[PDB]
Amino acid sequence: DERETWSGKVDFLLSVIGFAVDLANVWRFPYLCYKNGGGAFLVPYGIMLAVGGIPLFYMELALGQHNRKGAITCWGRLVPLFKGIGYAVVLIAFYVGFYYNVIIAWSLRFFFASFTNSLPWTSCNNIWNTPNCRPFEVGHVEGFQSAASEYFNRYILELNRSEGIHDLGAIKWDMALCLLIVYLICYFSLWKGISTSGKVVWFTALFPYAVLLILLIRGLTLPGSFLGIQYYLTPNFSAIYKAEVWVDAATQVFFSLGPGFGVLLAYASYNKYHNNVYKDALLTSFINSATSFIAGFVIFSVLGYMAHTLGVRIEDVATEGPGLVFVVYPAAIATMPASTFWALIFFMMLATLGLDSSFGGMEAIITALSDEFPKIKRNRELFVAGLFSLYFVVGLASCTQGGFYFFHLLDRYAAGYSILVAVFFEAIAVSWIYGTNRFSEDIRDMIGFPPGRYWQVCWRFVAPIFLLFITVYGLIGYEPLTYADYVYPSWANALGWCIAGSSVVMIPAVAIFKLLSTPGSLRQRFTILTTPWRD
Amino acid sequence: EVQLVESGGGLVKPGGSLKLSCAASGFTFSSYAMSWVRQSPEKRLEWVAEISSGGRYIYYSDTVTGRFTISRDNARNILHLEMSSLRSEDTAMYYCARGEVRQRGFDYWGQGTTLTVSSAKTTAPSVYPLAPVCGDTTGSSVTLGCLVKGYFPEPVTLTWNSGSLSSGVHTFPAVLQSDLYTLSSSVTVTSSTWPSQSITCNVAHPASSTKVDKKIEPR
Amino acid sequence: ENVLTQSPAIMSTSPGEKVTMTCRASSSVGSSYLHWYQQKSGASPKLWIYSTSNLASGVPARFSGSGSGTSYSLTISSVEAEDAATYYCQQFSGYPLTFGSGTKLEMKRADAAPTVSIFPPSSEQLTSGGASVVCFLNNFYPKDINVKWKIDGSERQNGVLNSWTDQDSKDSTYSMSSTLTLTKDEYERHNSYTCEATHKTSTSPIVKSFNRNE
Ligand SMILES: CC(C)CCC[C@@H](C)[C@H]1CC[C@H]2[C@@H]3CC=C4C[C@@H](OC(=O)CCC(=O)O)CC[C@]4(C)[C@H]3CC[C@]12C
Ligand SMILES: CC(C)CCC[C@@H](C)[C@H]1CC[C@H]2[C@@H]3CC=C4C[C@@H](O)CC[C@]4(C)[C@H]3CC[C@]12C
Ligand SMILES: OC[C@H]1O[C@H](O[C@H]2[C@H](O)[C@@H](O)[C@H](O)O[C@@H]2CO)[C@H](O)[C@@H](O)[C@@H]1O
Ligand SMILES: OC[C@H]1O[C@H](O[C@H]2[C@H](O)[C@@H](O)[C@H](O)O[C@@H]2CO)[C@H](O)[C@@H](O)[C@@H]1O
Ligand SMILES: OC[C@H]1O[C@H](O[C@H]2[C@H](O)[C@@H](O)[C@H](O)O[C@@H]2CO)[C@H](O)[C@@H](O)[C@@H]1O
Ligand SMILES: OC[C@H]1O[C@H](O[C@H]2[C@H](O)[C@@H](O)[C@H](O)O[C@@H]2CO)[C@H](O)[C@@H](O)[C@@H]1O
Ligand SMILES: OC[C@H]1O[C@H](O[C@H]2[C@H](O)[C@@H](O)[C@H](O)O[C@@H]2CO)[C@H](O)[C@@H](O)[C@@H]1O
Ligand SMILES: *[C@@H]1O[C@H](CO)[C@@H](O)[C@H](O)[C@H]1NC(C)=O
Ligand SMILES: NCCc1ccc(Cl)c(Cl)c1
Ligand SMILES: [Cl-]
Ligand code: NA
Ligand code: NA
Repeated sequence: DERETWSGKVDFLLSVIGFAVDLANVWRFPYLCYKNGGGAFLVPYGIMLAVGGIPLFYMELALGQHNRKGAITCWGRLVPLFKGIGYAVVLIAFYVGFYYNVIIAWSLRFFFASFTNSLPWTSCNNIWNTPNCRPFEVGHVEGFQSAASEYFNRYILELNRSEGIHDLGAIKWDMALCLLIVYLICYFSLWKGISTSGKVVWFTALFPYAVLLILLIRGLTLPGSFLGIQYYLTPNFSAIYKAEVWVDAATQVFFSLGPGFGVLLAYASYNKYHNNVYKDALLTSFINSATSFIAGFVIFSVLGYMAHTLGVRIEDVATEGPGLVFVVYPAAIATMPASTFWALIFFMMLATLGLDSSFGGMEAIITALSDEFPKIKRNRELFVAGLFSLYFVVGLASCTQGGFYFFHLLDRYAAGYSILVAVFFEAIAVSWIYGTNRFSEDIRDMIGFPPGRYWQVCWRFVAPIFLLFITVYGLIGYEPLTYADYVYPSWANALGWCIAGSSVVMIPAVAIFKLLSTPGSLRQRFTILTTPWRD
Repeated sequence: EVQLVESGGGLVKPGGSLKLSCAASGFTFSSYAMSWVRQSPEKRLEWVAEISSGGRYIYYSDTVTGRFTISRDNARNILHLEMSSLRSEDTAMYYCARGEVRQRGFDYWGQGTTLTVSSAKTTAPSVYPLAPVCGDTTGSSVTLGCLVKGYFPEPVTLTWNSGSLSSGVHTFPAVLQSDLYTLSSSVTVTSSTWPSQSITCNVAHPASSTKVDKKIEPR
Repeated sequence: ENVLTQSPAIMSTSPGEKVTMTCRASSSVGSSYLHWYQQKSGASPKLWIYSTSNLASGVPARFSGSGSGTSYSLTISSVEAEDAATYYCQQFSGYPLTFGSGTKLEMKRADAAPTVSIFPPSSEQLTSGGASVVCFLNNFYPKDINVKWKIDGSERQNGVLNSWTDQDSKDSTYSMSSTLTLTKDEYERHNSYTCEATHKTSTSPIVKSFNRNE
């Protein structure tokens, strides 16, 4: 009955804001708008965000605060038949932690390499360079990289020394040190729990916005900056016709708000019962999407600068993922005056963008396991020590020469499209089995008023329909995993499916398990599993 | 039978203008449409323009449109491309091809002529000998070298002993770094041959009118 | 513009194996208007396949092609060393005419350790004020190779020009030329320079070191 709460109201907000706002905001959303025809993409993004994204974001924060327990125990007390959901959601966050923290490590590694006036990714005359090295951005592919590309590929990653995922090669110990530093930072933040964790996010969540503002001014102060904003927000509305633009908006809206990781469930579990979640859900949702929209200008203002002064096609300078932040953007930074300054804050922003996001992922596992196993709660300092040790040791695979191939595998299979089916079951379990009326009755007792029928319609009908169908059309367009000119072996693709499925299969797994464990008639055993804690 | 030879081309400064010619023989020239295809230093093929058999139908790429003018002379069997306001991205090797039947593609291409557009200016290459470290290595084979450094523009002609021995010779392609080309070469031969015989590095850079033949002394 | 993307970009193949390269267009292309070109290194392109199917004159029957719309492919039944080249698909359906990205076909052989040779700066260069150390790595497979430059126990990255060769028409191995450039001053301040071969053929780097003592 006695459970610790955030030492302040802002601790929870910045913790959720920090977790919600990640590299994905800078990476994809700006790029998505470019490919999808600008502000016209806001429509499918906004539509899917409104019906699908927010209501589910609202649902977890509501469920977390009301049931006052971790992700696993929360679904156990809600729908004991579906308690497998709590396991599926948590071990997904367990997988992500493996491949995600390396991004923060790359941020630090570039940050460490960022002390000099002469940036190593500027010209082609170094040793790691090849005769095919070009100044900025030819193509590509194929065969001719850039100074920023070859520096990242042939030195930092040294992926050129690996022939695929089957050969990891030697372990880079400068990355191992960086990865260690990353897990160390994650460790002392979650060391004492949300006590320290609450006031740590005051930096990691807020800091990126400081650098965002600086790079926004510096970005729009450059020649051809307005030209990049054109490729960004230019409103071609014919893009709404395509089927993939809706699944991207959906998958982006879901991955951006981060429901289904059990993080919102954990974070909200430390909230006070009568605290207003609906207000926090709305505010947090906006700040995240707003940060993306803002970041869109920051990227393309610089991208436009390259397509004017640097003499390159905007086609080749527009990219998502680590390629943008670790290659293209630094390439543009290297040319402009006081380059060493922009590089430092940029990479530091990348690290502070991933850290507070990783915090939620870790806390989702810790809080979920702590409520399930009291032996962990008292020993928590020792528990999180071993967990991160597992992450680091296994994460050493990410620090190998072929480490990126390992990264791209989890970036693909580890968590995606499972969150959809995982969140799909969350909505159905709440709206149907547990019921909407009983859930709205809970929110009434908490914030003082029941959710508008608009929210109830999304939970019961819209979300599951806009999930189940979009999650299906993603399976139709499925490509066997390939990176660049490299094509992953058939066995590698299978290993990823096990990872993606190991969670989702927990739904029927614990369902059938607890179903045959309970003494009684089949229909009675069903009723036993559909009843909440005191009900 | 059919033969196509591209002429002209060379170093031009940005904004400058130049025209290239293509000599045609072995077929009736007025009966075939011709086109200009260029290949960048990154080795990607890009179609430039196409002229009809009578020259009454012209097509250009959006890149070179209005800057380049493709002409035709059916009397002397010559194909022309007249450029203007050239830019650094116009640098490539231009090919003359036909081009008559759209369903069968281009069935004949020429040797090609190279066009280089840069603000840089011609400079003669400096050839240096590569002599192995004193004493030390004794083996069945030995490797010499010739370093051609700081020249522009391409190409250069490097041969060993006037092209006597082409076996065991690796001539590395030049690499442009800050408006300067650097080209080296390696030659491996038996220790009984050298230095019991004369081994020289022949380098030719017609652009600067530079002809340099130099032997490799163990000194 | 109608873009043609070819994959794979680079392809290694053992003689006798079959290979297939794909060409996909952004806009639909008539099967009659798409063609393939083979270009040998340092030579002019040649018409290979026209109308997506029919082979040009001189092309062996080992070559074939198919596909329609936005999808096309070239296939070699039994690959030979003479078939190593870069292949370009193209569409004449509409202007402007556009070549594909191209597929580079390289032969694959048994792994060979590089033969490394280091050379000191020429005396005629040292009089010019510059000094450049050259290092050769010859006849090895595969092509990817890495080189440190050490003027001392320490490593020097800056001011280095690497040059890879093309595939040898005989032994199918490769060669690299690494040049470390220094001033006649900076070079004479230190004595022992070290080169290296870091390759798949060995766990240990192949080292070649010379001193100014001799
Ligand atoms: C920042 C930019 C780039 C994107 C922002 C998108 C928003 C303008 C859209 C997406 C989600 C929308 C919201 C989704 C849910 C509701 C339904 C509706 O809520 C109610 O029924 C009343 C609330 C209650 O008291 O229960 C009022 C509009 C609102 C807040 C929408 C207002 C407009 C929103 C915020
Ligand atoms: C877009 C860029 C250029 C400007 C962003 C400015 C930053 C500082 C803004 C944007 C969103 C804002 C936050 C959103 C709302 C809250 C909740 C409040 O209880 C504490 C302050 C806090 C956390 C705000 C602090 C200031 C804030 C972080
Ligand atoms: O390798 C040793 C450390 O420095 C590396 O390279 C840095 C360093 O300053 C120096 O080698 C040279 O100046 O290049 C860069 C930036 O200046 C890398 O940072 C890491 O290997 C090590 O931190
Ligand atoms: O590190 C010394 C300062 O210059 C560095 O870059 C130079 C420097 O001479 C040295 O580190 C090494 O040689 O790399 C380059 C070229 O010499 C960096 O700018 C910073 O570390 C310092 O400002
Ligand atoms: O790949 C980068 C190079 O160093 C790495 O780490 C080791 C390596 O054993 C070697 O460089 C040197 O002896 O120690 C460093 C760490 O101090 C890689 O392991 C090496 O393969 C590379 O040479
Ligand atoms: O099957 C892959 C092989 O290499 C991997 O990486 C290891 C391995 O021990 C070996 O290649 C090399 O000596 O060390 C690297 C890591 O440093 C696998 O782990 C090995 O099982 C295989 O030999
Ligand atoms: O296609 C579903 C599989 O990949 C997805 O990841 C990406 C990827 O770009 C592509 O497969 C498709 O467009 O879906 C998203 C982007 O929309 C899923 O995330 C994976 O879980 C699936 O294995
Ligand atoms: C780096 O050097 C350049 C060229 O001298 C100069 O313009 C720039 O201000 C310097 N940057 C820093 C951070 O010192
Ligand atoms: N991209 C925000 C969602 C997210 C980010 C990081 C992690 Cl580690 C997790 Cl579990 C979830
Ligand atoms: Cl977003
Ligand atoms: Na996000
Ligand atoms: Na974050």
